[PDB]
Amino acid sequence: QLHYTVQEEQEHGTFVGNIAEDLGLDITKLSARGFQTVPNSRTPYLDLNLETGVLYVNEKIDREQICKQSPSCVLHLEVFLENPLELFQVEIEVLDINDNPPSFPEPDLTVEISESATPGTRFPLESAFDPDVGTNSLRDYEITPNSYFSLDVQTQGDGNRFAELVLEKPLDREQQAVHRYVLTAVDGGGPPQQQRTGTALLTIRVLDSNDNVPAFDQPVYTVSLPENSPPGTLVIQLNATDPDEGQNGEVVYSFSSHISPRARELFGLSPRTGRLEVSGELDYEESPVYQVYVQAKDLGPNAVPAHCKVLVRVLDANDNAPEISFSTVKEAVSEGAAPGTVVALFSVTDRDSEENGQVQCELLGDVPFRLKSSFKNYYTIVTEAPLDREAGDSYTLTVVARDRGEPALSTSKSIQVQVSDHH
Amino acid sequence: SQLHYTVQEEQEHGTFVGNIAEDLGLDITKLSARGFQTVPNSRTPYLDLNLETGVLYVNEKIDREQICKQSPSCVLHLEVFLENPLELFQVEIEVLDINDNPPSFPEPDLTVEISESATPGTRFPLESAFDPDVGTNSLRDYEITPNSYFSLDVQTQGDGNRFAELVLEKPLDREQQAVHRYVLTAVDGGGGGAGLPPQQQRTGTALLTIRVLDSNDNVPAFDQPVYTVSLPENSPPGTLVIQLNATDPDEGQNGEVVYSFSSHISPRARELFGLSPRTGRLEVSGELDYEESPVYQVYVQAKDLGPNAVPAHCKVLVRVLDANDNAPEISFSTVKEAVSEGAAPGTVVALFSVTDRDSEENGQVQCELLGDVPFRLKSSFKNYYTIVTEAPLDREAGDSYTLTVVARDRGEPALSTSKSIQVQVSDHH
Ligand SMILES: *[C@@H]1O[C@H](CO[C@@H]2O[C@@H](C)[C@@H](O)[C@@H](O)[C@@H]2O)[C@@H](O[C@@H]2O[C@H](CO)[C@@H](O[C@@H]3O[C@H](CO[C@H]4O[C@H](CO)[C@@H](O)[C@H](O)[C@@H]4O)[C@@H](O)[C@H](O[C@H]4O[C@H](CO)[C@@H](O)[C@H](O)[C@@H]4O)[C@@H]3O)[C@H](O)[C@H]2NC(C)=O)[C@H](O)[C@H]1NC(C)=O
Ligand SMILES: *[C@@H]1O[C@H](CO[C@@H]2O[C@@H](C)[C@@H](O)[C@@H](O)[C@@H]2O)[C@@H](O[C@@H]2O[C@H](CO)[C@@H](O[C@@H]3O[C@H](CO[C@H]4O[C@H](CO)[C@@H](O)[C@H](O)[C@@H]4O)[C@@H](O)[C@H](O[C@H]4O[C@H](CO)[C@@H](O)[C@H](O)[C@@H]4O)[C@@H]3O)[C@H](O)[C@H]2NC(C)=O)[C@H](O)[C@H]1NC(C)=O
Ligand SMILES: *[C@H]1O[C@H](CO)[C@@H](O)[C@H](O)[C@@H]1O
Ligand SMILES: *[C@H]1O[C@H](CO)[C@@H](O)[C@H](O)[C@@H]1O
Ligand SMILES: *[C@H]1O[C@H](CO)[C@@H](O)[C@H](O)[C@@H]1O
Ligand SMILES: *[C@H]1O[C@H](CO)[C@@H](O)[C@H](O)[C@@H]1O
Ligand SMILES: [Ca+2]
Ligand SMILES: [Ca+2]
Ligand SMILES: [Ca+2]
Ligand SMILES: [Ca+2]
Ligand SMILES: [Ca+2]
Ligand SMILES: [Ca+2]
Ligand SMILES: [Ca+2]
Ligand SMILES: [Ca+2]
Ligand SMILES: [Ca+2]
Ligand SMILES: [Ca+2]
Ligand SMILES: [Ca+2]
Ligand SMILES: [Ca+2]
Ligand SMILES: [Ca+2]
Ligand SMILES: [Ca+2]
Ligand SMILES: [Ca+2]
Ligand SMILES: [Ca+2]
Ligand SMILES: [Ca+2]
Ligand SMILES: [Ca+2]
Repeated sequence: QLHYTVQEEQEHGTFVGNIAEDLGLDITKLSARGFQTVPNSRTPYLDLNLETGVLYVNEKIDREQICKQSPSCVLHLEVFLENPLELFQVEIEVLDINDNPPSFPEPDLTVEISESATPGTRFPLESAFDPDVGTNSLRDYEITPNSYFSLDVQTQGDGNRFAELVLEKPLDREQQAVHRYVLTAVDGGGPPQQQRTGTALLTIRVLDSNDNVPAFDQPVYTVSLPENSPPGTLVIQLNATDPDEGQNGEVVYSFSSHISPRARELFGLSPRTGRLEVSGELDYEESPVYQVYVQAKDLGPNAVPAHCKVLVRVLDANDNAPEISFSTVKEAVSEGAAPGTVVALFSVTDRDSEENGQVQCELLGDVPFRLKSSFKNYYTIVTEAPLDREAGDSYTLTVVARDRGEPALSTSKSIQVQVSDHH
Repeated sequence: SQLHYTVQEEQEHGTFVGNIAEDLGLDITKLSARGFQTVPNSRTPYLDLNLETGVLYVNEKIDREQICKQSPSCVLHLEVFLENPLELFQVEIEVLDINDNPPSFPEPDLTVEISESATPGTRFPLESAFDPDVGTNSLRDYEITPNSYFSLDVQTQGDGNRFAELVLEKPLDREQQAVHRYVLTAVDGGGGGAGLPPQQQRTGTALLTIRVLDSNDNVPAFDQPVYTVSLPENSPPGTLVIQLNATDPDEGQNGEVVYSFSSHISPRARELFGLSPRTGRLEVSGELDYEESPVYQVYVQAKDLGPNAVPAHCKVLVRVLDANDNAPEISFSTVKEAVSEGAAPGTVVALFSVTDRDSEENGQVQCELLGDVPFRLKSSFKNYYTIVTEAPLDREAGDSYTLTVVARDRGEPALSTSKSIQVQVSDHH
C-alpha cells in the first residue's frame, strides 16, 4: 500500500505521487492493463493520470473542512490493473497549515467576583478554539500584566489546554469596582509557519460585601447647651460613614445599652439621620452633665455595631428666685428698746449656682430698723435709732432678696411687729 | 452657734446623736427658763430633741437611700433657739452610708447577638449594674466566667459611673458553637472610715447568652476533586451518571447549594448531559456513542445562595464502555465480470474488504461464502478477501453464477451483513 503526503491549500495540478513508478508498472503497458481508479474511492481532491500513473492535486484541499479537528487526515484512493487482476491502495495524507488564528467564543467576557474572594480562588473561563491541529492548534493564554490576577493553564492529555483566573491579592470594591484587562490566546506555529493570536476583552465586576463598619470621626463629642433648652433643640447631628453599597452602606442609629433611663427620657435620636435632639426639660439644678451612648449599625448581614459617646454639658440659667424663710419674730418690741435690739431672724436660699445663686438683700422703707448678718445666709432685723411710734402702734417690715443673675430675680416677705409696754 | 454631728443610717430609735447642751455651754437647769426650742421650719421626723437635757437622739430610722438617693453628701439641717436673749443655733447632722444594698442588674437575663465574622478586639456594651449606696459601697468592678472568647473591659467616667463591655478575644465560629452561656457578676467595694463598723462586699448576678449570628464563611465542598464513572454506550437518557453531594454547614441560603456546569465544559458534554441545579443529580440527556468518543469530561461548579458566595469546582470523568452496536460493512473493490469455462483452480473472481466500527471482538469480522459452490475464499491480508475458483464449474455456456458473502462479527448478540454479485461464464477457444 502506497503512502504520499500533500499540504492543504495546494493549487490545481500539484504533484502528489508517482504511482506507476512506485508500483513497478511500466507506462507503456498501463493502457493495455486497464490502469484505472476504483469506482468507490474517487475523490474530487485527487486526479490520477492513467497514461503516466501520476497522482496530482485537482481541487484544492482545505483540511479544516474534510477532517475538521481530527488529529489525522488521510484520503483513501484505490487503483487497479487487469489481466491479471491486481488492486493497489494509495493513502494521501493531508498536512495541516496554520491558516486560522485562535478565536474566543465571546468577544467580551464579564465575570463577577465577590470582593471577599480569597487569593488563590480560581475562576473558570471558556477556552478559545483554533481549528488547526497539532502544533498549529491552541498553545497558551496570556493576560495583561496586573497585580490582582494571574493565569493558570493546564493540560490533561488529549492535546487540550484549559485556563482559569487566579486571584492574586484581595479585591476591594470600595476602591475599584471594575477591572478591565485584555486576554489573548496564541497557537504554536513557529515553509516556515507564523504564530497567530486571538483577543478578547475581560471585565471583572467586583461584588460588594458588608466589609466596612460605620465610622464616627471621633469617639467622643462634647456639646454645651443652656438649661431649659426647648425640646427639639439640636444637640448634635451625628454622621457615621459606611462606604459599602446598598443596605451594606445604609446606617441606622440607636442608643447603646449604657444610657441612663434619665437620658433616654431627656433625649431623642432619629434612627436614620443621626439627629440627636432634646426631648425633655434640662434642669441644671438636677444635673450639670449627661452622657449619651450611641451605637450605629448598617442594615446588611453580619453588621458590626460602632459606638460613640456624646457629652452634654448643661449651662446654668437664672430660673430660680430666692427663697426667704423666717425662723423667729419677736411678738412685740419695748418702746424704749435701745439700738441693736434684735426683732427677728431669717435666712435666704437660691436654688441656682454661681452668680445666679448669690443674693443681696435689703430692707425697704425709711424705718428705724437695719439688717445685720451673723452667719452665712443668716440675717437679723435690728434697731438702728430710737422708735418713731410708741405703745400700741405696730410696724410691718418687708424685706427684698435679689439674686445676681441676668435678668436678676427677687422675692419679698413681710412681718408684723408691735410696740408694747416695758415691764 | 453651729454644730456638727454624724450618725449611721439605719440606727434604731433612741440612738444618741449629740449633746447640744454640752456642746453649746448651756446648763440644763436654765433650759426650761430660756425657752429652749426647735425652730418650726427645721423640724424633722428623724430627730427627737430632749429639751430638758439638750440631747439629740434618733427618732425615725434613717434610710439614706431614700432622703438623699445617690448624693455623695447627706446632711439633715436642724435649728434650735433660746429666748431672752434670742439666740439661734444651727446643727448639721451628717448621715453616713453603710453597705446595706447589693449591686443589681436591670434584667436577670441578657441576650447579645454577635456575628461570627466579628473581629477580635471588638467591644460590645453591656447593661451596667447599679448600686444605690455611695462611695466605696457603690459599684466597684465586673467579672465574667473565665473563658477564651470574651474578656471584660471597665471604664470609669467619674461621678460614680462605671461602664463594662465584652471584649472579643478570639474569632467566633457559629458552625462549631452557636451559643455561649456565662455568668456575669458585679461587686461593690466593701472589703477593707468615719467610725463605721466594717462593711462586707455584696455581689449581684445576671446570666449572659451570646448568640452567634451566621455569616457565609463556608464554601461548598466535594469529598473528591475528580469523580470517574463508567457507563455503557447508548445508556438511555435519564440514566444516572452520578449524584453529586456538595457540603455547606452554613445556615439558610448560606447553606443552600445550587449546582451548575462549569464554563470550561465542551458544548458536546452540555448537550449529552443534564445537571439538576438543586440536587446535583448528573444524568445523561443524549446518546453516548463510544465510537464517537470513549470518555467525556464534565466540569461542575457548586455555589451557595448567600452573599459573597464562593464557587467550588469538581470534574467528572465519564468512561464509555463499548457495545456491539455496529454491523460489519462489506465493500467489493473489483469483480471479474466474466470467467472462462476452462478456468483452472485458483482463478481469482473477486476482491473485497470488510470493516466494523466497533472495537475488539465487536469489531472482529469473520467471513463465509454461502452455498455449495465451486468457489472458495482466500485472504492475503486481514479483513481483505478474494473469491477464487476451486473445481470445475457445474454450469457452462450462458449461465452466470451468483455469489453471496456473509460477514459476521464476534459480539453478543453478533451482527452480520451480506452482499452478492453475479458473474457470467464465457466461452474460450
Ligand atoms: C456624612 O459624611 C459623609 C462623608 O464624609 C466624608 O468623609 C470625611 C473623612 C471627609 O472626607 C469629608 O470631606 C467627606 O464628606 C458626607 O458625604 C459627602 O461629603 C462630600 C465631600 O466629600 C460632600 O461634598 C460634595 O461631594 C460631591 C461628590 O459628588 C460626586 O463627584 C465626585 C467626584 O466626581 C465622586 O467621587 C463622588 O463619588 C460623587 O459621585 C461633589 O460633587 C460636591 O462638589 C460640590 O461642592 C464643591 C465645594 O466647593 C463645589 O466647588 C462644587 O462646584 C460642587 O458644588 C461636594 O464635593 C457631599 O455633600 C456629602 N454627601 C455625599 C452623598 O457625598 C455627608 O455629607 C455627611 N452627612 C451629613 C448629613 O452631614
Ligand atoms: C451529602 O452527605 C451528607 C453527609 O452527612 C455528613 O457529612 C460528613 C460530616 C460525613 O462525615 C458524613 O459521613 C456525614 O453523615 C448527607 O447528610 C445526611 O443527612 C441526614 C439528615 O440529617 C442524616 O440522617 C440522620 O441524621 C440524624 C441526625 O440529624 C438530626 O437533624 C435532622 C434535621 O434537623 C433530623 O431529621 C434528625 O432526626 C436529627 O435530629 C441521625 O440521628 C440519623 O441516624 C440514623 O442513621 C444511622 C446510620 O448508621 C443509624 O445508625 C441510626 O440508627 C439512625 O437510623 C441519620 O443519620 C444522614 O446521616 C446524613 N448522611 C448520611 C450518610 O447518613 C446528605 O444526605 C448527602 N446529600 C445528598 C444529596 O446525598
Ligand atoms: C499573535 O500576536 C501576538 C501580538 O499580539 C504575537 O506576540 C504572537 O507571536 C502572535 O503573532
Ligand atoms: C487581538 O487583538 C489585540 C489588540 O489588543 C492584539 O494585540 C492581538 O494580537 C489580537 O490581534
Ligand atoms: C460577692 O460575691 C463575689 C463572688 O461571686 C465575691 O467575690 C465578692 O467578694 C462578694 O462576696
Ligand atoms: C449572684 O449570683 C452568683 C451565682 O453564680 C454569685 O456568685 C454572686 O455572688 C451573686 O450572688
Ligand atoms: Ca485551510
Ligand atoms: Ca489549517
Ligand atoms: Ca491556528
Ligand atoms: Ca472593601
Ligand atoms: Ca464593601
Ligand atoms: Ca457596612
Ligand atoms: Ca432649672
Ligand atoms: Ca438655674
Ligand atoms: Ca437665682
Ligand atoms: Ca438603707
Ligand atoms: Ca446604704
Ligand atoms: Ca452596695
Ligand atoms: Ca464558620
Ligand atoms: Ca457560617
Ligand atoms: Ca456557604
Ligand atoms: Ca456506538
Ligand atoms: Ca460499539
Ligand atoms: Ca460489530
